Amino acid sequence: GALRRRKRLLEQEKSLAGWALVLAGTGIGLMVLHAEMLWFGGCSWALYLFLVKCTISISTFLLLCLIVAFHAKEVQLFMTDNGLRDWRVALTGRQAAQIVLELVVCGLHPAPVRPGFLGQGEALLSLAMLLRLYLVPRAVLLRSGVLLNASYRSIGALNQVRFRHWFVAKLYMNTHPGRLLLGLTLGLWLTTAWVLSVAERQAVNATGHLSDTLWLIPITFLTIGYGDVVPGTMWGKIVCLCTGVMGVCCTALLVAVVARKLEFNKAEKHVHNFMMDIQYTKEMKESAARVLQEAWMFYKHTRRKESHAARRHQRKLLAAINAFRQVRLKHRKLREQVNSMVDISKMHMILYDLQQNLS
Amino acid sequence: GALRRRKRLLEQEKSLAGWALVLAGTGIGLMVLHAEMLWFGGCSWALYLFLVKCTISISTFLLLCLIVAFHAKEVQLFMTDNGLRDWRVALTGRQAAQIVLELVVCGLHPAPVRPGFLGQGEALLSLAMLLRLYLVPRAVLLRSGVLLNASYRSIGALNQVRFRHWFVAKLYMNTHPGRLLLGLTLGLWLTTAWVLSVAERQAVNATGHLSDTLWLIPITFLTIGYGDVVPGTMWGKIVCLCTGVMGVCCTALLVAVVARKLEFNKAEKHVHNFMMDIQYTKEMKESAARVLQEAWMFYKHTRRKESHAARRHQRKLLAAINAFRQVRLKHRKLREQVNSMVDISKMHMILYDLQQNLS
Amino acid sequence: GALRRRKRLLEQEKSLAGWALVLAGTGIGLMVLHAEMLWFGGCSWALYLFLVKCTISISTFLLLCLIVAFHAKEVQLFMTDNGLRDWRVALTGRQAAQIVLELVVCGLHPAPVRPGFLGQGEALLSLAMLLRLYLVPRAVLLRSGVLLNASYRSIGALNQVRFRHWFVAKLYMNTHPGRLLLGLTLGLWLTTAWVLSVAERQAVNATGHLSDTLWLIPITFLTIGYGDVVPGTMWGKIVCLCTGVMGVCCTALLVAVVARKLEFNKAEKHVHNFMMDIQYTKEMKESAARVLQEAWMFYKHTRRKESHAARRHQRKLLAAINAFRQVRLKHRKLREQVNSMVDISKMHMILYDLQQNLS
Amino acid sequence: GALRRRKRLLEQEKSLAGWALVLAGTGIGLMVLHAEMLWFGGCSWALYLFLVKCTISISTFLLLCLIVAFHAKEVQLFMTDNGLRDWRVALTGRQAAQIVLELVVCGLHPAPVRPGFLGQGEALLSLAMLLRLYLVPRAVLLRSGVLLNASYRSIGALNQVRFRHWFVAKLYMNTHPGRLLLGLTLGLWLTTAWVLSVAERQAVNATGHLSDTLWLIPITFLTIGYGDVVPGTMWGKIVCLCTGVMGVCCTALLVAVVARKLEFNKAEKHVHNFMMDIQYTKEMKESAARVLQEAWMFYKHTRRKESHAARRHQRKLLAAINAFRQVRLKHRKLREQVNSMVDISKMHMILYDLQQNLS
Amino acid sequence: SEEEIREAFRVFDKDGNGYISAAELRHVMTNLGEKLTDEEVDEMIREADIDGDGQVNYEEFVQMMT
Amino acid sequence: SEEEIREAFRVFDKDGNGYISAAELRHVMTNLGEKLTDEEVDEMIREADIDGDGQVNYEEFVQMMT
Amino acid sequence: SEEEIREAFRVFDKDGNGYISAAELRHVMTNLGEKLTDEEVDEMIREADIDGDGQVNYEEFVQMMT
Amino acid sequence: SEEEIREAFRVFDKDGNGYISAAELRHVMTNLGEKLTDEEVDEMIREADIDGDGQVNYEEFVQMMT
Ligand SMILES: CCCCCCCCCCCCO[C@@H]1O[C@H](CO)[C@@H](O[C@H]2O[C@H](CO)[C@@H](O)[C@H](O)[C@H]2O)[C@H](O)[C@H]1O
Ligand SMILES: CCCCCCCCCCCCO[C@@H]1O[C@H](CO)[C@@H](O[C@H]2O[C@H](CO)[C@@H](O)[C@H](O)[C@H]2O)[C@H](O)[C@H]1O
Ligand SMILES: CCCCCCCCCCCCO[C@@H]1O[C@H](CO)[C@@H](O[C@H]2O[C@H](CO)[C@@H](O)[C@H](O)[C@H]2O)[C@H](O)[C@H]1O
Ligand SMILES: CCCCCCCCCCCCO[C@@H]1O[C@H](CO)[C@@H](O[C@H]2O[C@H](CO)[C@@H](O)[C@H](O)[C@H]2O)[C@H](O)[C@H]1O
Ligand SMILES: [K+]
Ligand SMILES: [K+]
Ligand SMILES: [K+]
Ligand SMILES: [K+]
Ligand SMILES: [K+]
Repeated sequence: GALRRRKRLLEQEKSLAGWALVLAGTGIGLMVLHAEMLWFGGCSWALYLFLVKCTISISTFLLLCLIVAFHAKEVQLFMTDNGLRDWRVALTGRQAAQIVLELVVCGLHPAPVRPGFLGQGEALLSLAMLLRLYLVPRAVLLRSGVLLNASYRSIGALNQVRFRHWFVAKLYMNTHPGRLLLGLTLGLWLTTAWVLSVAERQAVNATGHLSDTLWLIPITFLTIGYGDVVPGTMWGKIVCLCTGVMGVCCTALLVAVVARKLEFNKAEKHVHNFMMDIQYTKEMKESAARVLQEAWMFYKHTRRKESHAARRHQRKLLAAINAFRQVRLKHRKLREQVNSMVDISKMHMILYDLQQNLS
Repeated sequence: GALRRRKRLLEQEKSLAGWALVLAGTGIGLMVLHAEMLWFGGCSWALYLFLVKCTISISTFLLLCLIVAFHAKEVQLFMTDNGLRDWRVALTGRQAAQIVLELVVCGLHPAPVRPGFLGQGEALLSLAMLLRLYLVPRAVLLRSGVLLNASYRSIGALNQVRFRHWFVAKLYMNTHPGRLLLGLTLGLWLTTAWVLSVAERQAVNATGHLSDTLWLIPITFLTIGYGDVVPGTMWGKIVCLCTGVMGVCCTALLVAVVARKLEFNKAEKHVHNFMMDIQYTKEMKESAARVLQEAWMFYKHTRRKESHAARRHQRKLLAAINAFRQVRLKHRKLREQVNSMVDISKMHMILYDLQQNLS
Repeated sequence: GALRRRKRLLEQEKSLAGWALVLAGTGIGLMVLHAEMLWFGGCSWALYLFLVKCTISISTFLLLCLIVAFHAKEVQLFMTDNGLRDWRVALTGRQAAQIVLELVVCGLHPAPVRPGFLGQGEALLSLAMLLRLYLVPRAVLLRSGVLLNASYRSIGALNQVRFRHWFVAKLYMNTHPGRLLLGLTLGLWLTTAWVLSVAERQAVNATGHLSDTLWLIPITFLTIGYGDVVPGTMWGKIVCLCTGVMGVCCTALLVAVVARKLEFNKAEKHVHNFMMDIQYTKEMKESAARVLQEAWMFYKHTRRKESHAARRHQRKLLAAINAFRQVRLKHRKLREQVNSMVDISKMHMILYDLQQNLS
Repeated sequence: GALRRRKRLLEQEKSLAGWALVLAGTGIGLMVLHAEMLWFGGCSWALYLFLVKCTISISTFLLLCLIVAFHAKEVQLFMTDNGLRDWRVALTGRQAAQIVLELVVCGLHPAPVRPGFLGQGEALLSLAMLLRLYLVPRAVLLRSGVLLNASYRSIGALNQVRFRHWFVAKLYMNTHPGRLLLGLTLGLWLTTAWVLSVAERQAVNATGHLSDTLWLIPITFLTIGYGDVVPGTMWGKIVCLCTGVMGVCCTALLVAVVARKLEFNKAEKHVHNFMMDIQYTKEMKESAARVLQEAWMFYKHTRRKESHAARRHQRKLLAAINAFRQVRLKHRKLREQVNSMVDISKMHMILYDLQQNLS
Repeated sequence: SEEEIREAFRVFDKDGNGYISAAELRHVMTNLGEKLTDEEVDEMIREADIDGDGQVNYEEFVQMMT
Repeated sequence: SEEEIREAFRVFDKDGNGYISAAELRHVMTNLGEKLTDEEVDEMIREADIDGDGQVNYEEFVQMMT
Repeated sequence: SEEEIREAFRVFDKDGNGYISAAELRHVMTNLGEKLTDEEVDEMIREADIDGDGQVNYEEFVQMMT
Repeated sequence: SEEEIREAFRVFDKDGNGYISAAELRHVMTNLGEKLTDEEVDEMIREADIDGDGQVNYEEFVQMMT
């Protein structure tokens, strides 16, 4: 069968999804290093600002080679899946425009074409490196086991899940909420703080670097907004709006996660229901005794004909029988819920019993 | 039948709901153009400030003609529906007051009756153009298919839905959350920013136009509130309170949308339940082997009479059987939920089987 | 029977709950009038500041008469309910301390014992009038029909609802969310703004009256916090913290209300399910035709032996059969949910059918 | 049996969990007293700053004795539970590293080794006392009855609850929300305010003590952020970020608590369903009468041949029959839900009836 | 609308026989509804009183009303 | 309140026979409840001891208490 | 893909007999789908018209198309 | 812990007969678990090989291990 070859191509796509992510991250890191070296170093280090700037070009040429090699594996996977024999049939028209839109976005490095400011030109090309962050959901989806098993693709084709990026989002968020939601916001704070420090530099008095924006970004993200530092430039305000929008969205995500993580499941409901069952019977006995004591002591102080020291015990008798009726009617509706939990499966078994009992 | 005529009137109402919305939007746009032209142009452009001001009057006369023509179609629809023959019966008394309240609100343009400030009079009439935004839910409701089908009105009369504006709100919000909730807040930011720029102009030093209020409105909406710019006038503070109230309401809407969009449906629950089922059996076998290895190696180092190098394997044996009991009791309650999902329909089929089995 | 007398006492308690609320509100209003008259009027109006100050004493003496008359009706109701004949038995010990704690709190007016500041003494007694706002949940509970019907008290004693103030809270919040949640926050803004204006007066430059605190209170309530005005005194900061805490609680209430008001009920789910059912069959036919056209046109351009103009139609054939399988598998799981909705009651009727069929 | 000894060890662990918490809290209190005494007292009180500093050392030596005595009870409990006879088998390897990590963290007091500032050294050791707050979840878990009953450990081993700290979190939060969530935030405000006052002292002008930070911490916690006081030091900003993160988490917790506390249970749903059932029948009769009056009066004014004074009653007749159909279709779907509530248990009883009826 | 008129009568058909008493037929308009005129109610009794036996079969009364 | 007294006795009716032992009748007030006096418990045994056979039919005891 | 072609024909099999009329077979491509050419539809009728009786058994037509 | 040992063997009892093959008994420790030594596995076969017929009844093997 060809199902051994189809699975074989999905380890050649997993590696080409991982190593492309490595060669994109090592371009972003060298971009950050160049942008900070040109600020802290000036025009004296004009050799290293050529060396790193061409190392970025070598890395992005290797990245542009590790995407054509990926889409070739996808078109071979398409030919293997639907049973074709010519690649010219297997390629689409909109897909071949996605190839060009992917190669252009993965090729916007600041090249070595030619005091510490980047300039109006290359500061946008340097921040266009961050648009490589679409390579991470592809790699996460391929490293997960849902796409990488035809036994999983069978149940997916029975369900029309169709290998969404949103299903693994729901998966990793229902399985590991706190690791994902803790790493994501710290990554957003560091990335957005650095981009804001690029947008606001202020060589006079050093009033725009990470010592200010690492304080301005979480205060915007959590929607505190003291206002001791505010963004000054038109490009800083766009970044400080896109930080607040993500802060509202992450708070709205955290509310739903914490709302799911408070309810009981089946098994914790059972032990809660047992801890209450051993506890209401104690008060069912205690308040019964509290009825029965005053029930005799009021008749005793009545037969002793002391009408002043009997009204107090009649008052406590009324309070005790009120408390006893409260705890009894509270006790029976718990056991009603105990009977309510085992309704469906017991009827499903009793139906199979009474079916065989008819013969 | 008259059900061909009843459906025929609901395309004459859809067009009169759309073209009234177009002639209201083209009045609001010319109002904005006049308010900005009188600010950036002064008293020198007194011809164009008469031309646009009377173009608004022509447009709002066409709007006052496209509402009487709408309510005539509604009263003909009422006569066709309930089987009447005189329009004087078909018209109500409260409806004929709604006609007047609709024609007054759609007629508050700044007319051409008669340095860049509007004045105390016409600045309120210019902002009363925005009260035409009740024409959009009517047009949205008529363009939707729920009112425009008597086969839908039959199921609505079986359900008493009664053609609410709130049902299409729930409909468009359950179908397209992000498009609606993304377009709505941007529309609110632009509209409210312009209204605040009208309320705060400050001809000296230009400290009130859209370069300030386009920053002040989202910072209020997201409840950040830096405070570098604050509203200065009594009319600016009402607008900045009504922005914060809508910001709290849209955050409360976003929380519910993101809370619905995280749970699994039936089909994603099945593939999650299968991905866990192929994964717990691997550990059910692995931890079993981890029991069985130490189970022999402890007896080996016991029979070899080396009591120092046997206690470590006894420790690992206890840890391994603890892990094995954990993974086995974790494995069986998953398959209990697998049996729990197919309870109701299988009993509904087994009931129909055992009914025929009784004969 | 005595159930005609028991219901008769619960209109004498409804009136004594309403008129006590009127005579508490007319004391709070005269307190506000006195506090503002002593500020805007000074020492010249020493006659009216005696007249209003003793009118408050007359009103609070009438209030202290309309509470003893209420608790007498409660102790007569207790004697009628549990069948007693002496009031000395019917009165409790903790209840008779609640009487004293109620009469002290309802008696803290600024009396006429003896420049525009109130002084350290009577400014706390004037704000202790607001502690009369426990008279409103009692009046709301008695005006509601749940306590005022023994036919309702029967089902309440079957359920142990025990006439809670929280049940009518859930009732009025599930029935009328927006009226309650709109009136409550405006009442909180006006009341808390006035109390903050009392706490911060600043006779020099008039920097503490309602023109500042009516802006400071909603900005704190919505958690914006510009910071152009901040509370200056130690008593202003307690009020501005208790405003922010209520703002967080009302936002947390609004989130739950808006989360309930978005889901469908049964009947809107049915018409949504029908609007989708008439809509997926249109695409089930449309995409079938889109398969069938290309299915013949590819064979036509194959038999015509034009292999260049046939691969495009083979590509569209693959896309069309992919779309057709998507819309068919999307179409069948809708009708699975249509079959899923009518499961339980149809089985409950089929069980009663097959029970009689056994004879 | 040994189940009497196993329960006996769990009162020797409850006491050693409580008294260790007391001797940790009395170390934290003396640390706070020393830090404030060295600030308000200076170098003149060099005797008491030696006396309290060595009292802390005596207290933390008693704490380091009350943890070894706890883990000895845990290893004796392990030997009693799994049936061992040598402690060298019962101790683990990772557990014996947890012992060292627990004894180091519980031993970081400022010792008496050797103007009002603490210094760079001992200010971190003094704040490392707060890391003793892991002793409180252990004590809370042991004082709760879920671990302290082998009859509870049986149902826990049937459910694999495994004595989590998170189950008692869900337990105390579902039982007592407001007491826990009210005490916790006040404890966080006082603790975090004091730590921020340590981080920001400013001996000149006294601008960092609790009169500033007790205002700065709740304003950060509720995410207001006026900005009249901001943190000034690098260590103050970490504390003001960790306050805002906890504020977002507690708001996200409060939203879920208030969302659970608004829905009806079974018994409140029944009395709501009865209060509506006695109320819709009143309008079912009232609107029927409103139909029947106009139904005769229109025929009367028609037979009287006054066609002008008959059209008004025909209009009201149409409005009244519209209202009657609305209230009837509203009335029947309530009673449909009344029939919907008693579906499952009645079928479970009717199945047991029809099973015996087959014989 | 005759079906709606008959269904409105059927609310006060506590006997299920197609006839309603003149006591209840006076009390329905008299004690409830929008309003009640004494002369109009007596004229309604005079108009419906083709029988006058204390009970009215409303099925013919609907046809006489329409 | 005699029905409430009988239902409070019925908690300790672990036999379902209408009789309770004097051991349990002393232990209910002695070990639980609000409090227990030794002389009052012995006087309660002296008052209920019209039989004194170690078992009391509480149905007549309710009537003697009320 | 022949199973998908047959399942696409089975949408318009409102008779359940394996045959479809030439009226519906012209109306499916004519009124719906991507587009319709008159000469291509007439040539489709000329190609499928090995019978020409107003009804086509599509099961052999699938094999002739593939 | 002998019940836990038997339940761990019962995972690899795909026959339900109380016997497991020496191939699977070598493959369970060899391919999975913590680790595998070749000489220890061969000595395990030498120790369990009181029969040596390619199949081992593990019920006596549990008793020999404990
Ligand atoms: C989702 C949307 C996100 C939007 C992200 C866009 C981020 C854009 C970052 C701002 C980039 C340009 O930002 C700008 O950088 C230039 C250099 O490039 C710097 O500008 C500075 O250096 C230039 C050198 O040419 C001088 O001419 C100029 O006078 C001086 O202000 C500023 O620091 C900043 O004004
Ligand atoms: C949901 C509620 C929403 C509330 C919306 C109401 C918005 C109202 C916008 C403010 C309108 C009037 O706002 C006011 O405009 C006038 C001109 O009209 C301007 O006022 C300015 O021009 C006028 C011309 O007459 C001068 O006399 C005046 O001295 C000067 O301040 C100001 O800019 C603003 O104070
Ligand atoms: C849930 C908790 C809510 C807490 C609510 C408590 C509200 C308390 C309001 C503050 C009341 C006292 O507030 C205080 O009032 C006094 C007069 O009384 C005023 O004080 C002013 O007048 C007094 C007159 O005696 C002068 O002596 C003083 O120098 C001057 O400041 C101030 O305006 C304010 O400092
Ligand atoms: C979850 C993470 C929580 C992070 C918690 C960490 C809290 C740390 C608190 C800050 C501790 C040190 O904070 C620092 O204290 C020192 C003394 O120690 C003080 O510093 C002051 O006294 C020192 C004495 O040595 C002088 O030398 C110095 O010039 C002066 O500023 C300051 O007040 C503060 O800068
Ligand atoms: K906020
Ligand atoms: K601020
Ligand atoms: K804020
Ligand atoms: K703020
Ligand atoms: K500020």
